[PDB]
Amino acid sequence: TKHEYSFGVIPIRFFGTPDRSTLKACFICHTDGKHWGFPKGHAEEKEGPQEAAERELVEETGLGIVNFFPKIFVENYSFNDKEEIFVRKEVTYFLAEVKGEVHADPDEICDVQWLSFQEGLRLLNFPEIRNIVTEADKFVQSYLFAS
Repeated sequence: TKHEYSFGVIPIRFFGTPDRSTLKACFICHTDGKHWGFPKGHAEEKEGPQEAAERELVEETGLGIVNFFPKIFVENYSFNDKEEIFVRKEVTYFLAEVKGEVHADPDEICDVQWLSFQEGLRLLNFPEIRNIVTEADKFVQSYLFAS
């Protein structure tokens, strides 16, 4: 009955050295009810999904895009809001190597945690995104690592 659409970026960087490095994503904790997610939001009218994703990233974190990977991830949810209205919601995540350091607003954001996807799977509770994180880890493993 009510449809919502959101667009976000999974922000990653590689940390370490040519000898040892780890691919980590920027996990954000939202004071909005205390749960982990990635920078995401609605598209402003006329704005492409990718532009919306880059804009939200920037607004929430001050990071900049270095490059996007050729891949998106999608999750769908259904729930009820204030007026017991039925909301089918679809969220589209891009994946991007990112530069700069984080500048979060303490009002919106409770914590910022750089973890590998496996670190995140092992250590964090994030039902909104577990599937997304699982898929992303599978993707970067075949896309970026030997074979």
